[PDB]
Amino acid sequence: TLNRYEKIANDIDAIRGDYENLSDDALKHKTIEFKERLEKGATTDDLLVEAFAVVREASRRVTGMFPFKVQLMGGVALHDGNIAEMKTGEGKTLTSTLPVYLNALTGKGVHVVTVNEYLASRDAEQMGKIFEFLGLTVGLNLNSMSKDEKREAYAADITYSTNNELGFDYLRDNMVLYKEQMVQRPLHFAVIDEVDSILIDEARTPLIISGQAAKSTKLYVQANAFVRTLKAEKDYTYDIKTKAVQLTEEGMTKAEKAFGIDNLFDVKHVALNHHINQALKAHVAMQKDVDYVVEDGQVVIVDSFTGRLMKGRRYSEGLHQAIEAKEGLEIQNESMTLATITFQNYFRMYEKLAGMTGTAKTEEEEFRNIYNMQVVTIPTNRPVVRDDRPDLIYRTMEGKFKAVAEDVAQRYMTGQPVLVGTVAVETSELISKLLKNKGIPHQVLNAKNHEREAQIIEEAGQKGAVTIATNMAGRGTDIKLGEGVKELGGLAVVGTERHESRRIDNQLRGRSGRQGDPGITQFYLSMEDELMRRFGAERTMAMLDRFGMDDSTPIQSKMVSRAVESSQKRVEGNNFDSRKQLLQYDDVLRQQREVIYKQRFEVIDSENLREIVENMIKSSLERAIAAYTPWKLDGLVDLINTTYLDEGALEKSDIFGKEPDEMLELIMDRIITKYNEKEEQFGKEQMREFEKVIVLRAVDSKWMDHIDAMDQLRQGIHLRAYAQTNPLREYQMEGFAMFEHMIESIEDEVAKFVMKAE
Ligand SMILES: Nc1ncnc2c1ncn2[C@@H]1O[C@H](COP(=O)(O)OP(=O)(O)O)[C@@H](O)[C@H]1O
Ligand SMILES: [Mg+2]
Repeated sequence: TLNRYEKIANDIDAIRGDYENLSDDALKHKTIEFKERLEKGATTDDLLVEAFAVVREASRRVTGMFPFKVQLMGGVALHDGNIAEMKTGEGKTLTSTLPVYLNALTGKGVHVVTVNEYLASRDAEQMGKIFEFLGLTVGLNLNSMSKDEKREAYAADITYSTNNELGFDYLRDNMVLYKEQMVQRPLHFAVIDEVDSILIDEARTPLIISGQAAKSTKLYVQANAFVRTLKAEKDYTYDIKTKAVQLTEEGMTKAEKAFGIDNLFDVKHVALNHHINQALKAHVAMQKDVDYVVEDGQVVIVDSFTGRLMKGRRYSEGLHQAIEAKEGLEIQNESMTLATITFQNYFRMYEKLAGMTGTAKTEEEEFRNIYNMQVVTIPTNRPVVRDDRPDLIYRTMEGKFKAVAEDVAQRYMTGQPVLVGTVAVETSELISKLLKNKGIPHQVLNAKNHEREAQIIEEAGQKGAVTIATNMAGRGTDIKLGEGVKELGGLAVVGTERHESRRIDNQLRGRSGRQGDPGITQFYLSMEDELMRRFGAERTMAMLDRFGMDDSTPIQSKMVSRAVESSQKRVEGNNFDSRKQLLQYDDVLRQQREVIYKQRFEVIDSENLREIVENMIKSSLERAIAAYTPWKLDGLVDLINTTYLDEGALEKSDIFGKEPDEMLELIMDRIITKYNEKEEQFGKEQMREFEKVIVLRAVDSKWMDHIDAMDQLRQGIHLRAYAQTNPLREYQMEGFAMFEHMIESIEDEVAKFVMKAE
């Protein structure tokens, strides 16, 4: 009858007497024991049962908490590299402590990660005490800390950190000038609290490191000036199929003549082409004083309604600057990206991955597809008696909010604590105001000060408490019921709307009814709601409209509530399909980053840089030979003198009559002797430094240009097929060629500089 996780739970509960009656020292020793056993054969799995019991016993002694059996089940699923779905209040923090210890024994490190520094720091100091008791070191990585400090934190057996810091740290480690400046060790094991926020909602969120130089605007003015000379039908068309303004065949020929290009679509010209396309979208697609407006010397997006009158927001993909160039305004600069990674791409590098959260089931497929991780749903310790009521539907938001306030006021008069969840600050203010008019004391949490938020939330289950929380403000702080609150029905949770994703709704819902407590949840919606403007959602509302529904006769039916849930499943499914497709595109740059980072590390880790540099030189020399050896017009000889050697070093006299590979051996042998002489004049150690500064400069600067070009390639890929074949293959192929071209640039730059400078 009993399953794998239940069995192991019992195993650990059976041998509890074995650790129950040990002094602290004999108990702490178990850590040394386990280690001795590991290094001489035993696998981490072999020890799970005992190690878990040790932690289990140690927590009771330092915290007073003794992990429940469900917490033991969750612990196993985490060890297995899966996702433990454990409802809010099941004690995920203490639960994580089991697999973290086990997986830290081999001394390879474990990153424990959350959404903000308040939480990482709270959990570190609280769970740290258990680990330090077991003779383990615990580090805390924070944004305000120095390199040396970060290095120490990462050198601990266990490291707590935010996901942002881990990602930034990793990027900076790939920008260093010496190996020793790195702060991270290899990525061993990450256990991710709030795993759905981090691995799903932020899956594609890019972390970026910018340079301090301003991106040049030359291309913007060049493109703008070329576009002005264009003629309206001779040179361009609004393509119905692609929904865009494109150059005609004549326009491309004209652009190719105007600059010095053979083929405008060639990958080496992606930037030129894209700027031209934007300046073309800005000049004939964006009507001035219609699409946008100019305030002073700035440009503002109207937006339909405008709705956005003077928003501070701007158009993406260089479109904004293309308009500024058109409008003769100042081109507002943006710094260049030196390094980038998304969280999906970052966490995919760990040897092992695990995660825990209250809400993962609705994303089961997403975790499997993207991360190849199972969602293991762990039973609650106590039955869930919380009453989750079908949605209430109103005709107008005005009506909905009025009902929300009245609900809150009623529950307040009884003393029953109330938690109100909203999706936006403006809604929060709106509800708060309504409550002030009724004379109802309450607190507002606008997701700003995490530390203050947790203090308020700690108190939100006391008699007479009323708390308004915008977007899961104060997440990660359990809300306990005060004296006599059980008797009052527990925490009442009112949601003032539903998110596009049901998962986010469930997070709010789960804040009530913890550890078997009674409680009630109720969501409110209206015809005018944003979510209620969808395909299958709006139809239902349209009918209720015709039926004769009123703000004074809200609908509350199982059918309609299910219609809402189903419509959210459908939308989730669309989002998941888009995410799937975006991921495949992301993978092209992801793989290129891995190849170039490995090559860059090779450079700073290299015993002698000679071999790496020589190969670059030769590889580059071979391309010079081929370009002249399709009688042969050398040509090549003259070029060689100004690139790898000295004036008149090579000879016309050698011109020649030899097989090309023969020439390579001969010319490379001449290069090697010149190189040898340079090294002798520099001294070898000073030659290494010199080569290193050159190679890293070549790599760092061509990588930066490449990120910029790849981004432009992607933004405009829908114009490079050939619709409606799928552009993914076109992007992969062009991405591949552009990367090769980048590698070739790096090689040429290095070769020229070490040979010809200084
Ligand atoms: N085995 C246990 N015995 C008693 N209390 C526990 C146990 N495990 C966790 N708790 C407490 O229950 C509350 C829930 O903790 P937390 O880990 O934040 O829950 P969540 O799983 O929602 O993150 C905390 O106050 C924690 O100290
Ligand atoms: Mg937690």
